[PDB]
Amino acid sequence: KVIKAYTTVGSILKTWTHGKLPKLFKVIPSLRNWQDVIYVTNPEEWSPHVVYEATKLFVSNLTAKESQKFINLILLERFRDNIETSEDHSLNYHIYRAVKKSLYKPSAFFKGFLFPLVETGCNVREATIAGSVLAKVSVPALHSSAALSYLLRLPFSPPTTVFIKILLDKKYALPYQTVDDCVYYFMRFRIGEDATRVLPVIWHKAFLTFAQRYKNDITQDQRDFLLETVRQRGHKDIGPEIRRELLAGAS
Amino acid sequence: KKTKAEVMKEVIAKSKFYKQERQKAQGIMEDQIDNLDDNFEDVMSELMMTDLDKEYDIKVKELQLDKRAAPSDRTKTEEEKNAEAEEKKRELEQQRLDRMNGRTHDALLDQVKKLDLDDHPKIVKNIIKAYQPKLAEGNKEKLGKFTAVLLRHIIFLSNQNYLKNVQSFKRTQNALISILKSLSEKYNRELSEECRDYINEMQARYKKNHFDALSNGDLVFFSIIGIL
RNA sequence: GAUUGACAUUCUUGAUUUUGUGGGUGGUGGUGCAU
Repeated sequence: KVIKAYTTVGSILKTWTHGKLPKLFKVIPSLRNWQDVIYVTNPEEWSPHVVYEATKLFVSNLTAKESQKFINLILLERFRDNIETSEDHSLNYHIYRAVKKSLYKPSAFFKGFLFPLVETGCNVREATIAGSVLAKVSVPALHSSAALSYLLRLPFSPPTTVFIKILLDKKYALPYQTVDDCVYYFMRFRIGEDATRVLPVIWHKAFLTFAQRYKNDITQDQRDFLLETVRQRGHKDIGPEIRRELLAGAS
Repeated sequence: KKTKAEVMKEVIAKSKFYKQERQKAQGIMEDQIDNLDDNFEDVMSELMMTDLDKEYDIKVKELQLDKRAAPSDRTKTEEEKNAEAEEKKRELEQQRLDRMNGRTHDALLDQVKKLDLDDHPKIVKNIIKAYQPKLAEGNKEKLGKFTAVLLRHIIFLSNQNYLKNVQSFKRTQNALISILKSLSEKYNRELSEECRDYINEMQARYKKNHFDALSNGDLVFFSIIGIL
């Protein structure tokens, strides 16, 4: 059995407000039984303050395995319960700054939150919220490139399109792998998903914000299939500006 | 009674919140003082002693091996360029109207580039400028120094011997003044000190000599500060 | 040896670096339209 003051810890951390932390729950990294002891605290109840400081300590002791241990079982879905139960869909500043303290360790943050957020239950409104809180703060650059790679090789969902759209108005300095990833994104949307889907203004603005300055590793056959891209997908807001970036880009 | 209702209800819920926060802090303190190192009894009885992830790490390592870049910072139209150009023109013209109404250590550049005649001098200046400001992670004193050295350098160059290649002099001093103004647009606050000291020292030149300390580089000195 | 967790000084995290040079404003927004 465990030493079992965790009834008292759970009772105070249900409606914790302000102050200092129990130091067994501060040095819960350096004891070998952290998941097996939170499995008997069972904090389905939560305070948002202890969400924030607990994910601070959880970043202080998260790897791939530890991120699978705590964040991919109950805390991500607790964030999901918060967004569905918030009736005006007001995910709090508590939860947001918990995510911003959570975003630090980039070792397996992909499997930490971006792998299980494309599981189910991700609508376009939760998607633009998650892309907003991603575009707010500091990011790993090479893992942003790798993220664009795997989320573009992932199946087609408008949450993933607004995700990748925010990751491309990040205004990066693009590697060859992601430039080839975007030209096979055009090869992915063809007559692909032109007869099986139609793509309105949101998809339009996504690839227009790609073509704004994401053209500096593009040769002339790539210019040609972007030319027939806009020739196939002719909207009203394409002509002068995408012709301008076609005459603006280089090799 | 309305103000007493508001005051009474707020004081009641405030005392409730204070009692609850004091109880939670007391619970944290007591649970700490009975479970911090008192869990050393349970620290020994009950103990406990990736393909897609490798794909993501492979893409990360591949971008770490080879990447490329993105042109420049933005995308906008030449109509917006003309709008911002007229905006900067109108702002600076009204600001000038309102103002009217109310590497090298002064001989190291000589020792370095005292080799060729005229065309290579501007190239060596541009090479020193490419040396400093590209890798400028701390380059400010060397920066402002070689601005001052370029000013003093055209001062001790402008009237030496101009009956050798006159048109090469003319093109290299015109190019030197263009590159001086174009670099010193961002740097006024190091060049103007040196111009002030040059004023203060040519006054002392005139203080002794009746006229013949007025070297004929002072004319183009006045001309180039009237340029910048 | 960068930064992270600090058992008040001395060890359990590892490039998220760190510093400059620059620079994008920052969207959990209200208001007709089909709901």
